[PDB]
Amino acid sequence: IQLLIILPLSILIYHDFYLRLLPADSSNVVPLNTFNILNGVQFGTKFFQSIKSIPVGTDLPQTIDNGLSQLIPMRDNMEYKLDLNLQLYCQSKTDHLNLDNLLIDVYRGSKDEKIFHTSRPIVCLALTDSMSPQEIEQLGPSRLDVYDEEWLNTIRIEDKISLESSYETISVFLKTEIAQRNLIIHPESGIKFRMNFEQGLRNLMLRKRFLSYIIGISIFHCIICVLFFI
Amino acid sequence: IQLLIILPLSILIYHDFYLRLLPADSSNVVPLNTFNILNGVQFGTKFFQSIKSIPVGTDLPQTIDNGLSQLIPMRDNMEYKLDLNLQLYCQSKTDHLNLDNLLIDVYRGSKDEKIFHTSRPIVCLALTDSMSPQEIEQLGPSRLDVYDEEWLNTIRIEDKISLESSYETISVFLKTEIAQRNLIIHPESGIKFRMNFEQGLRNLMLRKRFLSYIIGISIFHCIICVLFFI
Amino acid sequence: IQLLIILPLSILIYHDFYLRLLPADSSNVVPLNTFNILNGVQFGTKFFQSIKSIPVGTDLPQTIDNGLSQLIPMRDNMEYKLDLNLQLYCQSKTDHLNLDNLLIDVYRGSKDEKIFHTSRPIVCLALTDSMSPQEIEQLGPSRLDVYDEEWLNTIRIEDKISLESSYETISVFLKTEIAQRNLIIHPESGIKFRMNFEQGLRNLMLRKRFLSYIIGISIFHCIICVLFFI
Repeated sequence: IQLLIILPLSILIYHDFYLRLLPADSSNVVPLNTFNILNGVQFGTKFFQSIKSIPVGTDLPQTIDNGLSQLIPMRDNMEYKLDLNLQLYCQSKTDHLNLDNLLIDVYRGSKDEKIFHTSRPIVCLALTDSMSPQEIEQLGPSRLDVYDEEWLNTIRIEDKISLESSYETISVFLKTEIAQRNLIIHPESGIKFRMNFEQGLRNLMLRKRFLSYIIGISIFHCIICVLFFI
Repeated sequence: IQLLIILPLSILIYHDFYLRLLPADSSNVVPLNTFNILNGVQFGTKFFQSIKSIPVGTDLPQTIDNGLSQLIPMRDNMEYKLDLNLQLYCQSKTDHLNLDNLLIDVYRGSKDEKIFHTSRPIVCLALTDSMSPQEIEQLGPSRLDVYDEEWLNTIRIEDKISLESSYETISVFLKTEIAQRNLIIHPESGIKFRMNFEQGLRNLMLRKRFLSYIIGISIFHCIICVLFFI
Repeated sequence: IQLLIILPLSILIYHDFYLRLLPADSSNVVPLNTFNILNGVQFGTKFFQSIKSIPVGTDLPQTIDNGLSQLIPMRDNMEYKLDLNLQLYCQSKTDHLNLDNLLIDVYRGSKDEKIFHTSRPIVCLALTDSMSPQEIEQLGPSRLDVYDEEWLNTIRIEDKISLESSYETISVFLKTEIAQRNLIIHPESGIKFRMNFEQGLRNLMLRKRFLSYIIGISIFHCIICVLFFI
């Protein structure tokens, strides 16, 4: 097994190539905890946060995942793509309708213009719902693990929202169209701001960072093996 | 089996290296029993405790796990990272909503400034919940073992709260946003205060003490074997 | 099988060594039956017993396990560590909340100063709880065996309470913070008073008497075998 000592020399150079081609400041994950929350009844919940624009050569800071309201940093003359990663629990307070429709509306700063709308059917927990002991044995003994693997509504929206730093505010509206529910947003829910590169492949690599490392470390094995043949 | 008598000589030297590089006073676990408890209805429960600052060369004492209110000792000119280890049982008194959201708020001593906020979905015990005999056979015969492995809500927050000894008081707020519940905090719940070292690897070793010993005693086997080859 | 006749000569000498190094009067188990019981509603149940101090060379008596109120004998100028072994059944009289929190408070004789506080989550029997025939087959046919293996709340607190013989009275408070329950204390529940030796290893051997015999009789096998080699 001589492949174990040479694979670090491949992963290090691939990591250096990835950071050279995709800088670390090209993507920013902004959790919804860092937004401002406005709860209503005719619009659901509102996730609005102002945008701060910094000039070139200013070392774009990252968003601290501390749950505090922070301005979203974006490069001034740059166009960003938004990846909405939303995980939430729906809990029926009334009418116990087990399946509902979640309305997702994205606005930007003549008051606010809507730039994205979508619907996602979501399963909602009812008081009559019970958890069988078969699910405990298979889906992990922990009740929270069973709820996460069974009732957690995961909503991913990538490469569909375009935002410019010239706009001052961005708002996200979440509403259920059938009945009022208790929406528990998972703390890992957030919006990832990606720089939209014109090379095409870089945008795909940003969206698939985990898959990109696997493909890169599997495709450098031919470079590793070609020096063996010579 | 000649490896059994030489492994103590490796674990002893690795322990000496660990204590030389990470002193025993670099981390302090302060259980929530040693805080002051203030129970409300508009903020939940409050875990506040004053800070005592001692000068250099004063032999930082540890926190006695006796459940008595003790001041938190921190070095004067040192910045500490807080690891919140929180285990608790949620028990529904009313409305028997099986899943709730726990709000964790951390303050510090112009009255109090919030330095951390987060949410954690938690499972709550209801009166209709029953424990199947299948869970008794698999998750240990003891009822408390089944509750610990099934209903205990474990919340770990590491490397996200930064505290300075210049501040006098630190507060921790726990609240459920949906309904009022009976929160039974596990006696092992507490906050671990770690010194933030600038070397980077030392901070990682403090956070992963159990894993660090395993890696160290597995990586010294090459030093053990190299003297065999010579 | 010649090891069967020589192992008594090893266990006898190890027992003699244990009694020479740890005298028989170095530990005293005082069951809670021998305390005085005061039942309240704002403090739960109170386990208070006065201390008798005898001078040196007085042959410290043991506590008779007869359920009668007896003074606790401790050496005059000696510091004792308390090991609280508490087994109890919780039975819900009202509100049938299946899980509760037990508050343990230890005082000593300006009226009484608290020296230890802790909480232990305990499972409580409800009237709706039923015992499946599967548990009868596996956890012993006897109903009391199933309750002991399933519902008995075992609370062990060792090496956390320090008491001096200069104090006259020691009190133990047991209370459930959620609801009033019927606490049935197991007759074997009690407090073990250990002498705190400065050698460190003796304190560990007192706390692990059963494990200490096993380790000692397994470590004297090398002394047994070394005379075979010579």
